[PDB]
Amino acid sequence: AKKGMINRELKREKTVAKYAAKRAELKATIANVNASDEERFEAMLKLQALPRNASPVRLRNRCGLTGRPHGYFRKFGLSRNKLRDTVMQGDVPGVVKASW
Amino acid sequence: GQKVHPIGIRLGVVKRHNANWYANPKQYAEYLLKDLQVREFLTKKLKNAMVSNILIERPSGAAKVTISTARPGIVIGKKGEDIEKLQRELTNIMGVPAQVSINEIDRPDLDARLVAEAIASQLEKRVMFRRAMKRAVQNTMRAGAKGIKVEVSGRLGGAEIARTEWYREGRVPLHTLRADIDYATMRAETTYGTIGVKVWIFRGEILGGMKQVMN
Amino acid sequence: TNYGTGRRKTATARVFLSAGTGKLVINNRTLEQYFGRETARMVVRQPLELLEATEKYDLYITVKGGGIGGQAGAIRHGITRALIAADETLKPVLRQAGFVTRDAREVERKKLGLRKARKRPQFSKR
Amino acid sequence: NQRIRIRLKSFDHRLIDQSAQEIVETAKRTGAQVCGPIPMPTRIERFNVLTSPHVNKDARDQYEIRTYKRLIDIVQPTDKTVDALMKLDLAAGVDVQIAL
Amino acid sequence: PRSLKKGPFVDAHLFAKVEAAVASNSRKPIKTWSRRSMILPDFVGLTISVHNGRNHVPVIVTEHMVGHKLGEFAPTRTYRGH
Amino acid sequence: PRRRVVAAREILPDPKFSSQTIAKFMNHVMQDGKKSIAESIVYGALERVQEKNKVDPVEFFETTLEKVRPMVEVVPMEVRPSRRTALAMRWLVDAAAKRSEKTMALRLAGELLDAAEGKGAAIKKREDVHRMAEAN
RNA sequence: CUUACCUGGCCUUGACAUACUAGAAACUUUUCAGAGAUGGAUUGGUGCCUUCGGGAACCUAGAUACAGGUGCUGCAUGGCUGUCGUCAGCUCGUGUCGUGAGAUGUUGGGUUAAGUCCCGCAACGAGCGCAACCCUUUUCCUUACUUGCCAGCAUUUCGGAUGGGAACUUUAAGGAUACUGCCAGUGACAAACUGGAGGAAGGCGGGGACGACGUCAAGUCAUCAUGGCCCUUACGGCCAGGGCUACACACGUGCUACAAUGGUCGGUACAAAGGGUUGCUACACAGCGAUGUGAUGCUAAUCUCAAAAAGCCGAUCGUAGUCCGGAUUGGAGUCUGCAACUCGACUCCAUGAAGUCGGAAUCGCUAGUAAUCGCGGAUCAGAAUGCCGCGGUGAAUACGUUCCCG
Repeated sequence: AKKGMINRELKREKTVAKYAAKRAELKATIANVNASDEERFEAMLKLQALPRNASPVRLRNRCGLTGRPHGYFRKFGLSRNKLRDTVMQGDVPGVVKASW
Repeated sequence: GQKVHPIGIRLGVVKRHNANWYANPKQYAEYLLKDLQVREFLTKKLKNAMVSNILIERPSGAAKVTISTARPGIVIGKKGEDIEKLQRELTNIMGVPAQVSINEIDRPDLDARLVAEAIASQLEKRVMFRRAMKRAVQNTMRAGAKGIKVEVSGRLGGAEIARTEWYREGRVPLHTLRADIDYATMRAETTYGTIGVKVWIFRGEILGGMKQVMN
Repeated sequence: TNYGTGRRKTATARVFLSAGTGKLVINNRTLEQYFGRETARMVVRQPLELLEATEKYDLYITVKGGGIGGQAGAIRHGITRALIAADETLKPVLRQAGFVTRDAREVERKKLGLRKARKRPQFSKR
Repeated sequence: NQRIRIRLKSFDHRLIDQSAQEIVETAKRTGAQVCGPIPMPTRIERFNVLTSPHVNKDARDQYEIRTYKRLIDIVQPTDKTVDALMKLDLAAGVDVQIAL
Repeated sequence: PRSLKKGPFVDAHLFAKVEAAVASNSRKPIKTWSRRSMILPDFVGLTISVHNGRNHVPVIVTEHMVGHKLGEFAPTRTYRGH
Repeated sequence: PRRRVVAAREILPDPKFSSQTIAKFMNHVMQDGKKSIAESIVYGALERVQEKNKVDPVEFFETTLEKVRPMVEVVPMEVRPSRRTALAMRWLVDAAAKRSEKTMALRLAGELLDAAEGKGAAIKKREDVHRMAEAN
C-alpha cells in the first residue's frame, strides 16, 4: 500500500488507544440501570461528541509487511502473499503442507 | 509448469523448521512479526559475512539466535565487541534478552545460499554468465556434491529480450521426498534491471526418516 | 461371557453374548423401541436366524456413532465376532454368509475446486 | 494429599513425547509414583492461501498446524521431586504448566 | 430502524442551529451536510439546505415529514431514461 | 469403458422375503436415497395384492413381471435377459405413477392386479414394441 | 473506514527518511468557531543520565539535497501463477553406417495406469520423468488410564451419581500385516493374465500431496521488488458529503419452487468435524417473537455453541393455482454501530406475484459415487444462496469403439 494509507492506519490506532478509557466509562454509565435517565442521556451525548477516529470500527487490518488490506489471516498478521512466501521458506513454526 | 518449493515440500519429512518456539494464538502474531524483523535486520547487517542460515528459538521468556556463517572471525569481531553489540540490538528489537551463537560452516561450496550469492556478485561485477555458471558448478562438484543445478533468468548480457539459461551436472531427484536438496534464490541488480539466480544442490538421500532426523 | 466389537461407518458396537432364553436389549431399550424401521431390525437378527440359534443366547448391546444403518451393521458385525469367539467352528458358515468382513467404505472428502467429492461446477464452451 | 499436575503443549509430537519421557524418567528416579503420560486430543487448524498474485481462484495451497497436548500426574511426591522439577531444563518448542 | 430505547439521533451542530433559530425567528435556510439527522417536531416551519453530494437542495419542513431522515428529501442519483 | 470389462454390481437380497427381484424393484422405485419410503410403498402393495387375491406375493410378482417382460428392443436383435427385467420395471413404475389413488402403494397394487389380467399401459407399450418390431 | 472515483473545503521539505542549524521535556486540563480538516484561547506537569559546561528520547521553528506518486510501460525485467496435462515422454557417453546435416541405440513382438516389465535386434551403457519414500482410512499388538470409559462388586435421590475397576469404547505414539505368499489353468516355455482357499483386506484395497524437456511476447508494474519515462503549490498530502448498490436491455454462475415418494400439527430416535476470555454461556424471570435483565461454569476429552435434519408413530388436507409456492408491498419492532435515507441483518401482523416440469441446444457423474438432508469455519462491530470442510440416508447403467472431442 501507500505510505499515506499506512500512516492513516497508525494515526487511527493511536487515537483509539488514547480514547479507549473514556469510551468504556461512558458506555458503562449508559448501561447503568441505577443511574438516572438524565445521567444516561448526557453520557450518550458525550459519547456522540467523541471524535470519530476514536471508534474501533474504523480500523482495518493490514499486512504487517506490505500493508495489503485484503486476505489478512488474523492468526499470522500477514497477507496471503507474504504468508505463502514465508511459510514455504520455513520461518513459521509448525506450519506444513496439509493432506488428508 | 510451476514447481513446488523444495524446502517447503520437505519441511515435515526430512527437514527442520527455521523457527522453533511455541506461542498461544494471541501472542503468535507478535512473535512472528518480531522474528521476521530480526531476520531482515540480520540479513541487512551481515551482508558481507557469508551468512546462510539463521535459527531463532524462544526457550523460556528469552531468545536464542544461531547464525551459520563461513566468516566466524568477521562475525565475532576483533575482541568480541560485535557479538555483544549484536546482542544489544537483538534484545532491543525483540523485547527480551537474546543470546547469539555462531555455527561455522566448514564446506562453503556445499551451501546453496553462498553459491547463489557468489554468482550474483559476479553478475553484478559483469563477468559473463556462462563462465560464472560453469565455474560455480565445477567448484561445487569438486567440493563433493552428488549434483548441482544453476539457473539464471533475465536480461542476460544486456539484451533487450530476457531469457533463461541453466546448467546441471550430477543427480537432482526433485521428486524424491527423502532426498537432501538445498535450494537458494538471489537477485543481481545491474544497470539494466534484475537478474534472478536459482541454485539446487543434492547431498544424498537421508535414511531413517524424521525419526532419524530427530525433530 | 463372550465379547465382540463391530464397526461400520463411524459407528461402534459392543456386544456381550451369554447363554439364555433370548433376551435382547440395546442401550437399555428393546429392539423394536430402538429401531423404527423393519429392515434395521431384520439386519440385527440375521446372524442368529441364519445359525438357527435365536433362542439359545442372551445379548447385551451398546452402540455409539453413525446413523441407523451404520449402527445396525455394527451390531451385526459385533454379534458375528461374539459368535466366532464363542465357537471357532462356526467361522466358515458366517464367512460364507459374508458377515465377518469389515465394510471399509467411508465418506470421501470434498476437494478443492469441486462442489463435492466428484461433482464439478457447470462449464460452457460458449 | 498433594498431587502435582503437569501439562505439556507443543507443535511437534516427537519433541513432546521426548520431554514427557524425560520428566517421567526423572520423577521415577527421584522415587515418586507417576501416572501417564496421557495423550489429549490434538487440535488441527487449516488455511487456504491463493498462490497466484492476481486471478486464479482454483490455485491454492492448503496449510495446517497441529497442537499436541500431554498430561502427567505425580502422586505421593517426595521432597526431592519438586526441586528436581524446577532444576529440570526447558526445551524450546515445548511449553510446560505445573499445578500444585 | 434505530432502537426505541436509545431515542432519535440528531447531530449536535444541527440541533444547536435549529434551537437557536427557534429561540429566534430567523427564516434563513440552515445549510447542513447531516443527511443522517432525524427530523424532530421542532423542525416544522423551517427551511434546511441539505447536501446531496454535489449541491445543497432546500427542503421546507412540514408536519408530515416528522419521523424521517433529512436525506430522504435530497436524492443523490440523476436519471431521466435510456 | 474401452479396455476392461466391469462386473455387474451384485445387490443384496431383500431382508424380509430374500428376493433380489423385490430388492431391485425397490431400488427402481426409490428416489434420492429414501429407502424407507420405497420399502413402505412396495410392502404395502405386496400385502394389498395378497388380500385381494390370496396368492403368494413373490410368485404373483414374478408372474406379472414375466407377463410385462418384452422380448425385443427397437435393427432387430435379441435383448439380453437383465435389460428385459430392467425395462419391465421401468414401465411398471411409470404407468403405476399415473393412476389416481390415495397412496403410491395402492396404485402399485392396483396396476399389478390390472396387469395380471393384461390390462394396463405397460402391456400396451409392450404391444407397441411388438408392432414396431413387426415393422422391422 | 476500506477507497484507489466525484463535488466542495484546506496544506506545501510536506502524513513518512537521512543530513544541517536553534529552542523546548514529552506530555496534560478546560473551552470557543467550524461539516470536519483546522484555527484560537486555557490548565497542570516540565521529566532520565550525567567525566555532570551537555547529552538520551520526544516535540516545535528555519534551510536544501530531497521525500512522495494504486501515474505509464507485464512488448524492458525478478518473483509468483494458469494451460496443454498427471499427458508419457525428454536427453547424454563409447562403438558402428553416412562426404555431410544425421541415424542407430529410444526400433520390431507381447503387456501395462506408465519408455511398467519380458523377448529379438550393430549396438553397448547412463540421467530426469513413471513407480516408491510423505499424510489419511480399513484389521491386530504394545505403552499410556484423565477431564475420557463402565464388564464384575457395593451404595444409590435411578443421573458413572458415589466408592471403585483398567476389562471394553475412545484418545495417540510406536509397531505387525499383503508379498502373485499357496493351489489350479493358461500365455512362450517369459513378461504377464484368469479362477479358488485363507485372510479385515488379493493383484494399483480407497483418497490426498507431489506436475519432466517445453508452448502460449498467456496473466500480474494495483501484494512486493526493479530499468526506463512522467508530476513537484500537484498526477503529492488532510477532511465532510456522495458513488462503487444506477437501469428501456443481453450473457455466465447459483438458490428456491411448480407439490401427495407432499404440506401442516402432536409425540419420539440416531452424527461427525470445528469454534469460545474484547468470548461461548447453564438456569430463572419478561416478551407471540427477534431479544432484554439477573446469574452460573469454562483459558476447555472438565463448561458451552447445540436444537442435528431427512427418519418412525398418530391426525388432517384429496388434485385445487390449493392448507403448493413465497416474490412484492403496507404497518409495527430488535440488535451491532458515532451513525442503518441513499445502502444492514433478523422478528411479528397483513398482502399473497410468476410458476402446471420448461424449444433448438447443452452440462456433471462409474460406488459409499450421483441424488437428497442437515452441521461447522476463514474473512468479520454488524453483514453468505459464495468459498473451504464435516457427517446422515443412499441408487441406476456400462453390449462396445461404427461415428463427436481431445
